[PDB]
Amino acid sequence: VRPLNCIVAVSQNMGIGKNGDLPWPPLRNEFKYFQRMTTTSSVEGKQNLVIMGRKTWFSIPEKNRPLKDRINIVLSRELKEPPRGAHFLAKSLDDALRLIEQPELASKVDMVWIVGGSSVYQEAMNQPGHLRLFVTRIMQEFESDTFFPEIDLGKYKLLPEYPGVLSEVQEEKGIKYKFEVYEKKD
Ligand SMILES: NC(=O)C1=CN([C@@H]2O[C@H](COP(=O)(O)OP(=O)(O)OC[C@H]3O[C@@H](n4cnc5c(N)ncnc54)[C@@H](OP(=O)(O)O)[C@@H]3O)[C@@H](O)[C@H]2O)C=CC1
Ligand SMILES: COc1ccccc1/C(C)=C/c1coc2nc(N)nc(N)c12
Repeated sequence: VRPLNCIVAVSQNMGIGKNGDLPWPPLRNEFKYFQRMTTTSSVEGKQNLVIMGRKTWFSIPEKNRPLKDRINIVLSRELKEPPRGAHFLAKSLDDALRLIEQPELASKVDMVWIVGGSSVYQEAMNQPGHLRLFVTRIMQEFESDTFFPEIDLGKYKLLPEYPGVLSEVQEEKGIKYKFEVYEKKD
């Protein structure tokens, strides 16, 4: 509800997204990791919350919306009502972050996850205060529309280990990848 966790999978050249779509074919096992981490609350009774840009929301198949057992926030300057299935609409990241700390909510809500789009990652990453970046390194270049903001290594500490995160190289369909956790405190 207070540290901001961003979670992203990123190609070697920093690619995320191609034509409203991922740069790589379905990595189904990497999705498992995304689901367990964003979903796994640390208090029974409380749900984790996800915040995403509007194009990311409509890029999720409708049969998977909202992301289940998580409170779903959509950001949009043009929508007036939440998208069907979304729990909240907010007009800026700041609105979203203020809502989450409200007494009525903060107590239904445990961890806050930024799950994308480029725009939402950039902004989260200009937040002062405690940030974590859960970065899937896809060890391979893929042709991309959009890209992930530079990870300033003076600002972000690579955690050597992190609870429940396995550090060995993984592979699925000939695509190698690994899980990293970065941290910017304060
Ligand atoms: N590799 C990965 O792990 C991930 C990749 N993706 C990919 O990333 C790409 C999507 O990125 P992108 O194009 O940036 O899409 P976004 O999901 O960030 O959507 C951008 C839109 O979200 C709203 N928005 C963004 N920032 C704000 C803000 N600060 N306040 C209010 N509203 C905001 C929009 O609303 P409006 O037009 O309604 O005002 C803006 O047009 C796709 O290719 C997708 O597949 C997505 C998640 C993860
Ligand atoms: C448009 O994509 C999706 C389609 C269906 C369901 C969920 C997602 C999202 C938003 C998938 C992700 C958003 O941030 C992520 N970080 C990592 N490491 N892995 C992921 N799969 C995602």
